Amino acid sequence: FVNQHLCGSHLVEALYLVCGERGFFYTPKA
Amino acid sequence: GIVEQCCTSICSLYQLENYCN
Repeated sequence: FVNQHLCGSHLVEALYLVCGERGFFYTPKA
Repeated sequence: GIVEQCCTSICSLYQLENYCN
């Protein structure tokens, strides 16, 4: 589910699953 | 940024983990 174009909620969900209890940061404008 | 690397282009686990805390 990681090796594709991930946008919006789809990208956020991937970070959620991959990072787990570590959490993550989402910065659309970086 | 993440959108450029994962949305406009193809993402990878290596790149995703760069955004974990």
